[PDB]
Amino acid sequence: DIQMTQSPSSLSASVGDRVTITCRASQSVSSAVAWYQQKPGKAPKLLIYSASDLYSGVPSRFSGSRSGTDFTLTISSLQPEDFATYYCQQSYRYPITFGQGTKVEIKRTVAAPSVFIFPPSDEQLKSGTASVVCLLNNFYPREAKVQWKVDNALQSGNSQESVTEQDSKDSTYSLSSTLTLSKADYEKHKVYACEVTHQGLSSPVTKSFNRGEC
Amino acid sequence: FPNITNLCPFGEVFNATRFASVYAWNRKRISNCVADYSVLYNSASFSTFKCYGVSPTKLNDLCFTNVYADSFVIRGDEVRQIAPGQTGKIADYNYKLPDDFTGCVIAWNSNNLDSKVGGNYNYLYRLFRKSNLKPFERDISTEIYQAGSTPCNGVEGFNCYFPLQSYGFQPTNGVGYQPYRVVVLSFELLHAPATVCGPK
Amino acid sequence: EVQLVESGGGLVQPGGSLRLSCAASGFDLGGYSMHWVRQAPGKGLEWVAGIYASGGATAYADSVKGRFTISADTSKNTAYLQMNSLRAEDTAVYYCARSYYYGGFGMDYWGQGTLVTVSSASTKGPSVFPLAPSSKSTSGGTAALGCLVKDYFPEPVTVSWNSGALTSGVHTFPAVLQSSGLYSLSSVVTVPSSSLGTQTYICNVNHKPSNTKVDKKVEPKSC
Ligand SMILES: *[C@@H]1O[C@H](CO)[C@@H](O)[C@H](O)[C@H]1NC(C)=O
Repeated sequence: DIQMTQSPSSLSASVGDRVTITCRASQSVSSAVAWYQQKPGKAPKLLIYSASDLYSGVPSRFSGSRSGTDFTLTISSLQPEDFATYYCQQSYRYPITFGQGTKVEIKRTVAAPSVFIFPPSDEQLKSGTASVVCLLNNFYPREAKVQWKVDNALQSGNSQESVTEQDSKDSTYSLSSTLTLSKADYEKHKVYACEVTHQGLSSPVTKSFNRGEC
Repeated sequence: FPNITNLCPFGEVFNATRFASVYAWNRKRISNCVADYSVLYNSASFSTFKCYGVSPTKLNDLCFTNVYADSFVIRGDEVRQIAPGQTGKIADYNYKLPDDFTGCVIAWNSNNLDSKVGGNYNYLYRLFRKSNLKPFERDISTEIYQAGSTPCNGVEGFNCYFPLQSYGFQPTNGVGYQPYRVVVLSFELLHAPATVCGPK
Repeated sequence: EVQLVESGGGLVQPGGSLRLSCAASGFDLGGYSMHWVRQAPGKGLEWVAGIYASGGATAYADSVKGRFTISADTSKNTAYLQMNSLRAEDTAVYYCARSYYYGGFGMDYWGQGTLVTVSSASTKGPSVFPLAPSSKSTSGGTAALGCLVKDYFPEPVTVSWNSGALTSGVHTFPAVLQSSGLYSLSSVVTVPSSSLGTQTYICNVNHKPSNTKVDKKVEPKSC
């Protein structure tokens, strides 16, 4: 019952860079470590096995190393296809255990979010629930904060957000925060605002709208 | 100097019919003889011919106390490990060269000789070992390796692995996974009569 | 061409049972060990069970010991994972893979995976609502618009813009699990403010599990 501690949790680097990922095992595992690559929505693909053995049909840039109980995966030069998540796995003592995961993201210059606010459709109001959406797309880095303000009063416990993956061509993230609440409670206030705090922003943006106006 | 002119049995080793598995590398002593090393390099039929501690270029002028020809079979990707101060399953668990290694390392592909339709499983390598190998050490044990906390009692299964595993020498394999035959010439120079020499 | 294909995934209520199948081609199960590796949404990989096809020896992870049962058939050349007394924690993508020997080696080939959802919720069709572009949208700037899918429980959903015509500047966010137990996601696209009145934009949503396909057009409010 061995534990594989993987570092770094996340990593941002540029194309052509040389990358290093480390996995330390709780006990000695001889040389029974393997390294896998996974892209979104796809099975993991085997890269390295028994610590330092290349798999057939795998770019020679990928290399594997073992120093005692420390194991290392090295990329000589990065390529646009190499951006993905990487796991380490041990097959020494069962149950076999994977690593927490290392995400590799393409570095990009700071970009500010294009922020938009979408009021609830009337079709939805017919059913009895109102969904207010806030979009902030094409920004980098991933870190961002969305705060819902209703008549200048923070709303907590009813907002849910989802983040996209880096764009194929933009290399930028996009975020969607939806605030759902009953028609009865929606008609209770008049101002609905989405305050956005980002790294690439001098001051928080605040896109808002008023119920009963267009 | 030797004082006797007897060609050394290098053919016995390179042109040997079958080669040993790397975990149980074979070692042929060589003494009381003379041989032309430069004939080998000149042949140029080999794929790796790397020497450490001595110039390969026609260096028969030298006389050594004894010579050691170590022969075995591995994969191509693994030939890089048959050198001083290298790590890998082979250099750790099968055949280690000392860091102060003075000798030569010769390797050539043998896909025609050592492949068989459907795979050749005669050539093994050691996969599990508690400690790394000391230089020029040989381990032929077959004791079941116990990875778990529980004992194995000499039975194969999970956490209870047979230490030696077979190369998949498929004829249709990539070059990195094709068998390669390796011979390591170690030159034991000591304070003793020089029983091996160069020509003349 | 070695190939591994999963099957038998679906939707089951908590406490139920489901049997996943893994058919192998291009190689004989003998001498190999088949494994089941699951991945919960947006989380790491977790090993579950494994079996040496030849001898029949089995091994399970502590988290599902006793509930699950792994088996294999050498004439059919396939491997099975019976999952009983399922829990919501078990909801994940289940892959089958192979390794050489009882251990020490990696997983050569993985199946494409099969989704298993464990929820008391029943399979519902999605409700589609418009997200119209703001009337006060800068002319030089580009106004944004979209579609919102709410209250569909079986996770697989597909979305397209104008039957596949708009493949640029589109962002389709991943779904989120609501307190109700139903999923809800939204897709959006950025287009030039000028072509708002001229062009017509349609969101096409498909929900294969409930067999619900619909389309909805997006237009400004004007009011
Ligand atoms: C092996 O045989 C070939 C052909 O007879 C010869 O060229 C080569 O020198 C031999 N090897 C040795 C080590 O003598």
